[PDB]
Amino acid sequence: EMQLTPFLILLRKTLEQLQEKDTGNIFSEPVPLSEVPDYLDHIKKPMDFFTMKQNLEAYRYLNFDDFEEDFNLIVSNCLKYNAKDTIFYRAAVRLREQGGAVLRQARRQAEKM
Ligand SMILES: CCc1nnc2cc(C)c3ccc(OC)cc3n12
Repeated sequence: EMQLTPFLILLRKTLEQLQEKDTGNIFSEPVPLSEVPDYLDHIKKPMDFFTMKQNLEAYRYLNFDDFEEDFNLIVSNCLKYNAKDTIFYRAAVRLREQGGAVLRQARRQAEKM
């Protein structure tokens, strides 16, 4: 029950804030299927920040949950595919942790709309 333009402005800002937490840029683009030939074997829906940006601008995120769901996919896919003693796994835990406050604050603002 809100206006489209301010909401998308809020999602854009939120997405940039989330991306800022990924300092190694390991989640910026789709996992390279050419480099990881077995990836799709147990990852049913790959996700990444570039794809999220495309979805946002394609008006595919019209509520906060659908945005947050794809962010959570970035994290959960990474935890699933990689062993716990890897940099990738711990980077996903860190993103989940730091992304948490970013999402909570952004949703607060959305609920004012
Ligand atoms: C989030 C990126 C990712 N998640 N799991 C893996 C596993 C692998 C193997 C992987 C390899 C290269 C790479 O460049 C971004 C990302 C990779 N990766």
